[PDB]
Amino acid sequence: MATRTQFENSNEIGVFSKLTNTYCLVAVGGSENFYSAFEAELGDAIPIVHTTIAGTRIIGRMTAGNRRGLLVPTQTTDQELQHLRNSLPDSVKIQRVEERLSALGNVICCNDYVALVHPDIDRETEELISDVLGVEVFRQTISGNILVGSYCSLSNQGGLVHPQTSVQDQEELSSLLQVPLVAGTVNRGSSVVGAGMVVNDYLAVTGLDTTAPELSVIESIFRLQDAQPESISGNLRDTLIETY
Amino acid sequence: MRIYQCHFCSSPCYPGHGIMFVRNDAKEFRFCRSKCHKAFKQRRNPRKLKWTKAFRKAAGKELAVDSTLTFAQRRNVPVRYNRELVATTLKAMARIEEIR
Amino acid sequence: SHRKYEAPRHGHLGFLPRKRAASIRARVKAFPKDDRSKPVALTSFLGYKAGMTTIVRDLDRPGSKFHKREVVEAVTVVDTPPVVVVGVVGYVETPRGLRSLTTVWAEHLSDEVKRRFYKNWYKSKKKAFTKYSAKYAQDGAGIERELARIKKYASVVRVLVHTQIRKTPLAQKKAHLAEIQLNGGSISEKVDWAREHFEKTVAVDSVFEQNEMIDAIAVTKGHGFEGVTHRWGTKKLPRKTHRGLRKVACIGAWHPAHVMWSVARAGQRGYHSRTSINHKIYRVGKGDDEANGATSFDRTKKTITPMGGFVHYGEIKNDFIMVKGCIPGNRKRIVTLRKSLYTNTSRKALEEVSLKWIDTASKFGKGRFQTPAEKHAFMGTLKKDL
Amino acid sequence: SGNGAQGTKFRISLGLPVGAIMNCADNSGARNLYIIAVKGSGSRLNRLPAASLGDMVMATVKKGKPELRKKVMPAIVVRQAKSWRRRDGVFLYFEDNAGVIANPKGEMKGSAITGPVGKECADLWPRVASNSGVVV
Amino acid sequence: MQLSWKDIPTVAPANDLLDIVLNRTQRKTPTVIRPGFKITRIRAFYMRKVKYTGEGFVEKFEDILKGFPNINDVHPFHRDLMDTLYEKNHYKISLAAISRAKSLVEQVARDYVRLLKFGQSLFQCKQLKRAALGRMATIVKKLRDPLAYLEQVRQHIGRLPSIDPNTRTLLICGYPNVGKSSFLRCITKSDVDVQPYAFTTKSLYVGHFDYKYLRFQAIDTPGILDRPTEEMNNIEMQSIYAIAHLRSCVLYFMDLSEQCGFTIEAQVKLFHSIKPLFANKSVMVVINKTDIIRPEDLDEERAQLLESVKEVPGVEIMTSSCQLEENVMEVRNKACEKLLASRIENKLKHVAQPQARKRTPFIPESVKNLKKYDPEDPNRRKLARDIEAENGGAGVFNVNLKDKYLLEDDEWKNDIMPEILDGKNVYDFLDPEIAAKLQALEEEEEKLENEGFYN
Amino acid sequence: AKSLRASSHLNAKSVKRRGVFQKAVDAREQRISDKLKEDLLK
RNA sequence: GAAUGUUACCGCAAUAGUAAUUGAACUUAGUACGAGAGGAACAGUUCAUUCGGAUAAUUGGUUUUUGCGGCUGUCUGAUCA
RNA sequence: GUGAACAGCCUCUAGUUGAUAGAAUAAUGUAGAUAAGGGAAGUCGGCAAAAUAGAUCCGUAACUUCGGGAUAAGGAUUGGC
Ligand SMILES: [Mg+2]
Ligand SMILES: [Zn+2]
Repeated sequence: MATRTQFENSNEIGVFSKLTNTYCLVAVGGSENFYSAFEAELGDAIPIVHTTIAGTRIIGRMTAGNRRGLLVPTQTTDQELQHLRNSLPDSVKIQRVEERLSALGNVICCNDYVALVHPDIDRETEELISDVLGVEVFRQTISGNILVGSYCSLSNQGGLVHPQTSVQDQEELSSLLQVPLVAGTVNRGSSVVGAGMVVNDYLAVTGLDTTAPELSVIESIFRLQDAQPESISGNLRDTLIETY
Repeated sequence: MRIYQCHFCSSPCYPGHGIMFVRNDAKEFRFCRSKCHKAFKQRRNPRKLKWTKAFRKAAGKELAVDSTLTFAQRRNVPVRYNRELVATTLKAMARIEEIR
Repeated sequence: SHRKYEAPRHGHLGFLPRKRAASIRARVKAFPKDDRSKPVALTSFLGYKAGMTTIVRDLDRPGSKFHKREVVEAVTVVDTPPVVVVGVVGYVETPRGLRSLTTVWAEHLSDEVKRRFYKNWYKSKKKAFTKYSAKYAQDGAGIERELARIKKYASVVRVLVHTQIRKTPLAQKKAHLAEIQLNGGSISEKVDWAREHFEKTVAVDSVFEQNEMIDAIAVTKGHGFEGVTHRWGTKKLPRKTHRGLRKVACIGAWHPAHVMWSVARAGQRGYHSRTSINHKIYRVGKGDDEANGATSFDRTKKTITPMGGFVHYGEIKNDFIMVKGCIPGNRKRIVTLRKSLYTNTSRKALEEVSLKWIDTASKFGKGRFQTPAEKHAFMGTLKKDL
Repeated sequence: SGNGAQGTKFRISLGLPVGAIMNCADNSGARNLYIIAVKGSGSRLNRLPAASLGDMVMATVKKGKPELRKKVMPAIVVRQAKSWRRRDGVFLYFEDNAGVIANPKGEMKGSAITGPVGKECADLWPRVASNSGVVV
Repeated sequence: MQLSWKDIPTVAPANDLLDIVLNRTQRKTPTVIRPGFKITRIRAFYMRKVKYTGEGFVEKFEDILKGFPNINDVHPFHRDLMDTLYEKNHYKISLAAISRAKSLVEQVARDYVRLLKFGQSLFQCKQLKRAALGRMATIVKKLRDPLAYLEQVRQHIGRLPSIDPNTRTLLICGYPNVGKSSFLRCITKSDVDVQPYAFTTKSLYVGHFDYKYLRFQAIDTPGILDRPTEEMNNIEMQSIYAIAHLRSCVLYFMDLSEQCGFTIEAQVKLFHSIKPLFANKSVMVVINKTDIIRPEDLDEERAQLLESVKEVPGVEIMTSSCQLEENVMEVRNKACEKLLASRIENKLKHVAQPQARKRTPFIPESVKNLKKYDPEDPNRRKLARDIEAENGGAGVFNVNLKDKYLLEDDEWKNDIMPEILDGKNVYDFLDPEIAAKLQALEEEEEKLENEGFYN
Repeated sequence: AKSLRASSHLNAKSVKRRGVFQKAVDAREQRISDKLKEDLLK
């Protein structure tokens, strides 16, 4: 279920990590506390790989992938690609992408079935993403936010968007993604939901600054806790009204 | 190690040598030495410079298309790095050098 | 007047006087503390600065932002052919400093050291150490008596060694002679080791190894008379000031009526003895090991010699020592390699290096190729080829 | 590094002395930022404080929205335009120097960053990387 | 400001403050001047000394004035607490005296500087400087009592509780020793004396707890007696005004046992008397020490008082005991529900759906079979964190990334990629089935050789 | 900050020296001695 | 730089000067401490401001290498030069 | 000849080789230059350098004594066959 975790002293879990339904990536910065924090929830069930992208700890924003495959920017060295492939099973596709944009994690927000991309993403990159991830691709922006990969979080169970998302925009995007969406905040009101936390079909990790109401909202929307597929969110309505 | 072919003269750009230029369009251009960078600053056309490999390619010198040149494709596939495959790749490179 | 503004002074007052070094070969001021428990070993070595080169290595340094990354940094290549011990010096501790008791030569001095004792070598009759060598006559009691005297009273033992200049591509034929202190207990064992090493050669691999921290001492680059502006970094005057602008404008005051020694005036710059410590050794290449410049990654049959040879240096053919950073002294200058004088195993030194690739492209101009084969492959056949 | 910055920063060429003007790289509406001071700068006689890629500086909006005028706000440099030695073994520079206005905690004001973002700045500022669509 | 004004700068007494200022002026400023110096130099020196002394005194007074909370127009609850504790009249008088002393020092310094600017001799300038210093010293000495009082009130206010009136909070009321402190200790983690003597808590105690992911804070008070408020102690007035000002929902505690020798009739009379304060608080009655009374075994005549208390619309009776703390949870839940309902009602004065536009959640079998990690289990996982700890901890242990990464055979796991071979790096040529392409190239070479291509 | 003449830092460095720091130098010297003996054995 | 039999090599050191300075990133930490707000410290690590000593590995700058190529006027009859 | 030009430079008739020289190119100067990023943040003070400089074409404001401003300003080209 939802678990609170922090980097060295940063609450942006998604910046320094990328968690999928079959593999997880963490930065090599400082120590293994982040690696041990991820292990405490996933253990040895799925591979956990220490890897860097372009010699930086921001691999989470630089890379985007799902259970079917992983995508890395052109700036990634061949050594990092080989290490990632060897640390990952052959069932996970890995391929480099060549385009003007490089922040794949911020440019692409996707799950195992549907993917959102930057409106200006080129045709070749869109086709490559579709082929690699086996997911539908749609040109969309979250209530005018062009960085779909940073201001939104998506998973097969549900998705989360920044609070400024209009109700009509939320309704349209939920129907397009075929998953429920809720407007909320992470890391004590931080608007970058896609960078402040990572989530999959069975695990969610967020910054320590995430207040109890935010954690409960995340649990309800992403359907982590048993017998809580947003059902308990109805009870959270009164709590949100009192707090808001 | 990702030794690059010079954007101007296609010559190898070893680590610690040359300058890299990043355009507002996110286009990365690597210049092996000051000559190529300064020529690019002056917007000189490499295809019209007799000392640039790009000009020679179109001029019919140092044939641009050959079977051997297909082995040097900048692949994006992370091959599983098999030791036997590694040795075969070294042998293939050694043979391809002589063939080319 | 309190100057209205506090700022650091220009230059280091501890390095004065800023005068030329006594000799081209700087003499070591101190040697590592003798560890009586450790075996006998050479505490230093003499080499020649061959040049510099670029090295890229995957850095293993936990806690650093460059962990598991290939950081490019400069290294210095020093030509260090095997050295030969040709004598030993015994010192006795006196109330007025260490005093030399006696010295013994190994019955046979090479022509290189013979040249060192004469200025007009060709004119000289070459009446070399022959007379003292005759002390090794049938009985040879004199040599044994001197050795026993050294054993009885000498507190520390220093061996006399000279670099094989003929093995160096230097144009000169005269070699350099200097003393090196011997470490280890059983001072009798020190002189026994020296005697067993008489006329024998010692390689750098038996003194330094990879990852070992060493201190280099040598005479710095000379530049002759230099203005105070660059000799001390003095601020330049605005423009066209009377009596010039590249000088200290105020030299004194009403009291004292004398120029202070710390006013940092102009004078000779460079050619001063300097001590640099904590130089990490990256590569120890054997003279007879082909492909000295080949790492576990490159594995190409190429030596460390840059294409066309080192600038203002030769075609190194023997053992050499590679150390990170830079060392004072110009190419062709003799540089002495000295131990750290202390336990310098800080994680910076304890970490093991692993060179990913070694730069061997021409330092003469903007060299783009590492070996002539690569140049031929890229440029292809030329008019003169066929 | 200072507050907001994460981890240590290796020294790079200082191409933005005090009083320099750099184009705004965020959609907050500002056009260019006039640097008046550099956070974490050194103290030395006659030495003008200078910024670099990834450094946090205080700058005023010389042009742009009237609301942003006459007030100095912290900013983070995303481009330098002065060649700096990358540890990878390459000297690189950007076409034009630019910066993004940020709060003392390093949070981004604009929802998007235009143009390439320096690798050092993106690594040193998680929020900048999250708000950066193009890195290098 | 509000919320624990702990950062007030400490203020020394008049004598200590004057000594500190004089020492600072004597030390920081120069003290050597000679009659042979020009009269302008002596005048400037003495004027600078006087200005420095005046600036130091002004800075001290300004810091003291700024540090204090400015009781006026802070908040009715905090303002009333300060008035009851520090005698708001005296506190304001002392702070106004400090402000007046600051202005007097400023005027004295300015006048003496103006007078000294016309100095004609070293002795005259020295006398003028001494006169200014003596005037400042006398002004400071006149501030003896206010500074001493302000030091104590500053300490107390720094050590006072910091409750947020706008937040949802609980309040416990009743006779002393009825169990208010015990209830506060049990409901929430706090340090409060639970002794049975008359007045266990001499001031307000605060304790935080979380209900339904909402932050709540409980407030304990010394309590009040049956006095008609004509005569009352500051201790009781604190509770009275805390009840009055705070939006908190108040709980009236009662003890039916022989302890708390104000009988049940006295408790009911106190409840009726405080009823006006209970109008808008949505009050609830909590019967404490139920373990020894069990009001179900209470006389009907005595239960008549409980019924009369129940006659009030919004009151309810709850049963709890200190030893049987389980009822504390029920009381907390009831109070939180009432407060939340009231706040939701006052406030008024959503998720999206796919809509169908197959995809289902995916979980690996390993995760399903994975066992929950236990930090306190001796047999828990290796904890790669602990592995690094046993190898030197963070910053020392070197993690071998090659240990875990998967390869076809572990016998070559610790291998190295050449990455370069005389140009045309290996990674570019890395591709399976090299034999097929090599054989095709060999066939092409064989064709060319017999074709006479290479003459 | 603490200078080189800082007693606590010097004590910590001395303890580190008695730690694996001195053992590393001892191992290095032992390795060098083998090559020194080989120089004569050859 | 003469003079201490002469030249040369290797040395000891009386004496004079001296130096390094400060900040931050993890770990320990969201732990002691707290009702909550918040927030410790030592040991091991890693970077950084200022100052000092070196060297051009690599990059920039500098050109009388006037080294190479180009351009205006004019002259050697034209071309080359 | 070039060139608007008795503007600057080369050559033709004609007149000179006259200014003590030789060997290096240390510091500091005399005269003339180049420079990565910022572009006056230096200085009492844009002190000194720098920037546009000729020709052709578009176009040219406030004021005014209606004569002027004006080459205002602000913009595009200049080679050879
Ligand atoms: Mg009590
Ligand atoms: Zn090139």
